[PDB]
Amino acid sequence: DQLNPESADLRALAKHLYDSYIKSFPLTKAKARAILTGKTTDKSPFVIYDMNSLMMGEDKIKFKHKEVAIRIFQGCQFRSVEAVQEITEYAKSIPGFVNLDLNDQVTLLKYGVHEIIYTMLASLMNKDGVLISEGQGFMTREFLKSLRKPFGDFMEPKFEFAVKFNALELDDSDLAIFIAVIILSGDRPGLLNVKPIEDIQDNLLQALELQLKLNHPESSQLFAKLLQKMTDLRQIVTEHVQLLQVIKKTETDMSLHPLLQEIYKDL
Ligand SMILES: CCO[C@@H](Cc1ccc(OCCn2c(C)ccc2-c2ccc(SC)cc2)cc1)C(=O)O
Repeated sequence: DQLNPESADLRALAKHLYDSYIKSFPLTKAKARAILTGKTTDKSPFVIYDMNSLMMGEDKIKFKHKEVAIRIFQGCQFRSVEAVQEITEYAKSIPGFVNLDLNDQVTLLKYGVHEIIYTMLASLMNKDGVLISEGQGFMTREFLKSLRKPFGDFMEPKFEFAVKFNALELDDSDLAIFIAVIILSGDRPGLLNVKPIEDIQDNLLQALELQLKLNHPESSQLFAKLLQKMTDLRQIVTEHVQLLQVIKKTETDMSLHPLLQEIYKDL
């Protein structure tokens, strides 16, 4: 750790990513945690904890998307497609990203967006449930587990991931760099020019390590633990696609949103 022009550049990169992240993502972790504790001055979210409150909340909240379990399943797909858009806008602000070959930009987003979705879902989760509709609702973990087979399973691994990930106590300034690192992964299948991606990622990794050393004086293991989480996330994505296939095997009339079908196609 020294104050030299390289470290000043790395702090400027971290600040740029934070400022962009705040612009691209409506509900930050900082705001989400204030809502979850009730410390916000905003109105409380509507809590969905059973079938009755699900129906009352659908009448209260403007959801942009059958029976209950299918409606929730579809609402998650619609949120996912929205999130793809937000993450794409964020990726355009990562220095160097839009100068990569446009096919590599697309490949990096295809293989990275779900890892980012699950990372940022953790910001909205506690032990009891998840904030939905940019904080207007809160849907409980046990209500999700109560949905009829084969729909009662798919959020559980995401809550399990979140409980452990949230224990690391990252803030938005940390997360903005972490999710840039994930997007700039040079080992995604089918990339045309790996070296320029790795060069960007190495710089982001340096910015992340410096940020974590400055921002978390009471951990020295945090960077290594975050590299571990990046591997965990790929397992969560794969397991989710497998879950979706199982659902399709028995609910053959289910269909994924066409954009998710393309992302999952060669995945
Ligand atoms: C099954 C598809 O899974 C997806 C991956 C996936 C899984 C869960 C998920 O939570 C989203 C929960 N949320 C948020 C954070 C805002 C609005 C909703 C919401 C509001 C209302 C409802 S229904 C009243 C549902 C959701 C987002 C993406 C994929 O494979 O791309």
